[PDB]
Amino acid sequence: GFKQDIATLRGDLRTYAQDIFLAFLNKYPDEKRNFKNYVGKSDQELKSMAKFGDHTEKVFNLMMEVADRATDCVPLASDASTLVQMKQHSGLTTGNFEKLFVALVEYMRASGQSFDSQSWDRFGKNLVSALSSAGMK
Ligand code: HEM
Repeated sequence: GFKQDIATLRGDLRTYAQDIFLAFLNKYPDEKRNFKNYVGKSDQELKSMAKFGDHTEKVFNLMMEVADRATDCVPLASDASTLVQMKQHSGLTTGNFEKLFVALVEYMRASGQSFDSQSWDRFGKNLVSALSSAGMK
């Protein structure tokens, strides 16, 4: 289930983080605007850069922490507060996060692994809920 999916993702964090990030950017190329150092590069070019892996790994690790602390796929308000206060997400609306988890679920379902895609859907929705309640437009 959801908790084993955290263990599975964390088992190959750097790998999963990139392939999911790429799935997200390729599904929503309009989101790539937010990542100006990644514009104009293919999936392989990005993977070959050390900063791409470094950054995705950092993000995805925090995403797993938030998931691991979530109750029944409901993230802590104080974990949602952090993501809203982040000086990097300054812009960004709950739309962006919503889009992400669509790509995340779609990835898991296409993966072939026994991900509990439903729980990650439910987690993405409950986070998008917590983000607004934490002051995200
Ligand atoms: C759980 C979901 C998310 C987590 C945990 C998360 C986490 C983080 C973290 C930790 C950073 C800091 C990067 C660094 O210092 O290297 C960051 C930066 C950033 N995040 Fe997120 N993020 C999430 C969702 C999103 C979404 C949906 C977007 C929008 C598409 C986004 C866009 C960014 C951007 C633009 C930065 C700036 C990083 C940079 O330019 O170096 N994030 N994120």
